[PDB]
Amino acid sequence: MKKYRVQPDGRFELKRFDPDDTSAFEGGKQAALEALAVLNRRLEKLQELLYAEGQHKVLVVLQAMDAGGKDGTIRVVFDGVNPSGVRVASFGVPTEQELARDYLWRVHQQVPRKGELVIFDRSHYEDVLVVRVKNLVPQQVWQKRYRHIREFERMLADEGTTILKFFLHISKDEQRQRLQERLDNPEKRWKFRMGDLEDRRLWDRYQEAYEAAIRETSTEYAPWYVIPANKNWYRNWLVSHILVETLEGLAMQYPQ
Amino acid sequence: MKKYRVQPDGRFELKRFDPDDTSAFEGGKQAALEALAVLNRRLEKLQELLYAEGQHKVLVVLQAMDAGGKDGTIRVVFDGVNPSGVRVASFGVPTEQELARDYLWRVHQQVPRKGELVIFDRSHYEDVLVVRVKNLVPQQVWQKRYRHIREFERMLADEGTTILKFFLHISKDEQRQRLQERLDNPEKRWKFDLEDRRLWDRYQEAYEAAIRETSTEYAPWYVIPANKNWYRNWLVSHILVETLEGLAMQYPQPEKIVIE
Amino acid sequence: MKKYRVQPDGRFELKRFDPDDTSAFEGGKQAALEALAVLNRRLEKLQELLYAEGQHKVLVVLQAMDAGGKDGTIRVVFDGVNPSGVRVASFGVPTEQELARDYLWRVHQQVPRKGELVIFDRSHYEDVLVVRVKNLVPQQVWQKRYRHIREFERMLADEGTTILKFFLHISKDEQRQRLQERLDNPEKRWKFRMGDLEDRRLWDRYQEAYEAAIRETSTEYAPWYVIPANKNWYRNWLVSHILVETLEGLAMQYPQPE
Amino acid sequence: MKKYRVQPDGRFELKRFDPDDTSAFEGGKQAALEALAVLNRRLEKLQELLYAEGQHKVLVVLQAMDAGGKDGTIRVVFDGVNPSGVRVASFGVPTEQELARDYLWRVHQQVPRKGELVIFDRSHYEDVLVVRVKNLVPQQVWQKRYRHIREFERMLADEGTTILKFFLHISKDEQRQRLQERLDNPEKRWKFMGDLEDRRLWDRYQEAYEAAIRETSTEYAPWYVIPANKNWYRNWLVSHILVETLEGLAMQYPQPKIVI
Repeated sequence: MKKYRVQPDGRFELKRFDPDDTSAFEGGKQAALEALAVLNRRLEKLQELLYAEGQHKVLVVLQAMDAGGKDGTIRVVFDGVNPSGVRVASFGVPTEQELARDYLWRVHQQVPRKGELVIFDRSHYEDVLVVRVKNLVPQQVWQKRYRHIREFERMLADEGTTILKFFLHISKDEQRQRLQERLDNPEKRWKFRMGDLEDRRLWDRYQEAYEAAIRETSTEYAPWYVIPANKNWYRNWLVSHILVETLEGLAMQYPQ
Repeated sequence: MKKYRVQPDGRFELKRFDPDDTSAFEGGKQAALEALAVLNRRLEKLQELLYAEGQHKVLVVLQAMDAGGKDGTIRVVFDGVNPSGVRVASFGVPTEQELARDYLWRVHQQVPRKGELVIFDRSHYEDVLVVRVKNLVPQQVWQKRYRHIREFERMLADEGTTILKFFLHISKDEQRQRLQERLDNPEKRWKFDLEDRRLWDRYQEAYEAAIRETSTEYAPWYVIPANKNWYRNWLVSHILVETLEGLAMQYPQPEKIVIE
Repeated sequence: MKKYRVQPDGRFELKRFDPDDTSAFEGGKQAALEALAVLNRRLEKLQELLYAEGQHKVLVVLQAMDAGGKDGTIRVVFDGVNPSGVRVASFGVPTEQELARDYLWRVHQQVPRKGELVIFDRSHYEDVLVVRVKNLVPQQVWQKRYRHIREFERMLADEGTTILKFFLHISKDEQRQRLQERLDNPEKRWKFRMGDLEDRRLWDRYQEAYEAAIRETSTEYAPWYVIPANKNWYRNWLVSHILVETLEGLAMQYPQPE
Repeated sequence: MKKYRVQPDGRFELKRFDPDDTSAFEGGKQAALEALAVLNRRLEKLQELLYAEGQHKVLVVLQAMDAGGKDGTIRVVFDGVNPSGVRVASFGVPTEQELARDYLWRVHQQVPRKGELVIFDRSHYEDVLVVRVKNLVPQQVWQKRYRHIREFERMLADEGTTILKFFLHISKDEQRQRLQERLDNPEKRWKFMGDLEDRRLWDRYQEAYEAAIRETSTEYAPWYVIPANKNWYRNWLVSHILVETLEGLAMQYPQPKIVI
């Protein structure tokens, strides 16, 4: 709601958030899945209002550690929404043609148009996290990218884009459970490859990067939301709540 | 159930198909929504296998008269499917940058990649219908486009693309009901043209000719009676799930570890 | 030659520039055609060095009034340059697909990659000129675009893009001659559209827009250059001089393998 | 003039053309550089006619062995032409996002628009050469793309694209000097171990080019073999055939008293 919105004052500290926290919903899994169902219908009717009006642009950014629940959020929260009005843009490791330009070049290509909702499955923030943790570029160049993102997102917002960025917060031990479970599942053993366990060895470094990126790039036009994602039912409900409330705030109407 | 697949013999005539025909499903309406639901979940797990394997490409082409059920088919049949594995490419009237190249230029861009299922809301067949119906180009230039489409689809199929093209068949009277409902629907007045209705019979000759020419083995055409939304949604789901299971996809290999 | 660089002090005024000024070249048209040839040869060897090194990005922005000489600058200055290393990106009136996103969306797509030199035949500055003069958007929204351009260009510069922006300055009277000459040329009337005369009627409004745009967006990382373009020989020479000396300033080197 | 166009009869054999042939021009190295200059200038105003008319599309395909002179052809033949009307599309080794679709996906994106001349520095023919020589795909699957390209090029041509395809032919001995010359040039070594592996497979690249040219040579998209052992002769012949082809299109300036 407003507990998880980080304000643009440069005071954000990541240790003030617990991945197992569930204090916003006065209930358990069975009670939230009832609130998730009613929220999902409101999201479906809001998205058809967004597509019909065709004036607003909605950009949902999902960033999290590996197995943090990015795909789970996309699959569950946007169940039933019209496929012609929502699209997922995934930003993996860059190609040679994409590294030949600025890091914002490939991301700007996928910005939502009018009447469209685009979910960034990993976004331009990958260029201030994995590139910072593994030292793929000097510290001098990515220390300046904090200002580029603030101004790039400001340009989007001033031109009619509503920006929501969610950080799915999971604990270090919970990742050890999900990665071990992903290996012991035939139908999920394929997503994991042994190149994703050294990233876990740099757990503390990715958390300092996420703390700094959120402390710097969270603005009023593009706010950051920290989502405790140790409980899938609570993560799916809280992301659904914040997203639906912001869409109704736009006061959109069907064209006459 | 493959009575609705038209075979590559050049002897196809559309009037043999009745939009109200429902002879493939034994039962009524509500009985089909229970068979559709199990097909829908079979489709969801097949698509996750398509995304996981990452070797096949699935292209679903939807062409139909206006209000024929293209938007209804996409929303209902693909309800619940993972958005990261399915994408809708809508092809309206082309822009000046799209007319500067061939008509296949804008269509080829949206072709599915590996592990992806793409639904063509309209497709390259619009360049063998409206340009033929309204005589926007000479007959000599679009007559050759039957061969271009056959060979463009052959190139896709031979390079690992599974092509399914569904023509949602509705009657002329049923369209008059659906379009008038659009005017009397508060949430649907915005999508809504005398010229498309006035040229109904010509559009039927164009769709019949396009299907007669471009229906091949690697890219077959399916005629779907869409006068009853419940029957069209079940049959397209049946043909799609059957072709997806025909590809016999399997999960990839990881190539035990304690994480610690 | 530093007279034509407008400084980042927010007090640039276009009145102190004369389109007929030629004080940087101590000679005439014939003497400049010999200096242009020597500059053109240096540009050819510099562009192949840019392509060979493959690390720098060079973006040349050309903005000017109608018939101000943008196409003349592209053709003459880049005569002989290898087509594999230079590309022209023209930005006309936007499409509905291009208007569905931000105004910088279509411009960012054409940004040069490493080892490439891209000429913007009109650029994102059209969204603070023709959109400002003709009020295609409210004044509240495009006043914010001065900050977007400064920060978008800083993002490009910090990521390895060398930006050169040239404003070809022609007088109102000289444009009257070139537009009438365009009508009396069999091979050039096609360029003339009947909608080019309302812009001619808004001459002063376009000059206030260009003055404000240059005053706001001229920075140390993306500077503006005012080029007196009433004389094609002086316009072609001066743009060639600033471009060659800026490319040589990068001190690029050939990659030696092994 | 016409001795170098291979006719669409499926008969072409590459050993009939030798890179040292210079039988089409009467004169030496000094006489052709003036004939190249007059052809080059006429090309400059012909391209301005192509851009002004804005109705034709011109596609020039350049394929050749390594160091065969493709970049030299681009640099010299198109020296002075307005950059706003001609564009070079280079097709190197494919990326992952480009391999997820068909091999024609990335090339079809760069096809010339109306009023544009596009130079393909390498093209879709690399997908019937380097993948065939190095066995990146089974022999049965690339046997069919000969048919894909023939029909893809017809689709372009029938929709207003004038296609010119040039194969710059150099001998095995001439390449050995240029690769050693590139090694002994301070300003040119960067272009050069990955290039010497192709020299180990010289003959199989020549058989691949022979099959690709013999199969894909059509009356709508013809192949031209250019002896490129002599740079002065190679640069002149492509300029002659291309300028004659542009004048063959018979383009003219468009049509509209106003005073300011």
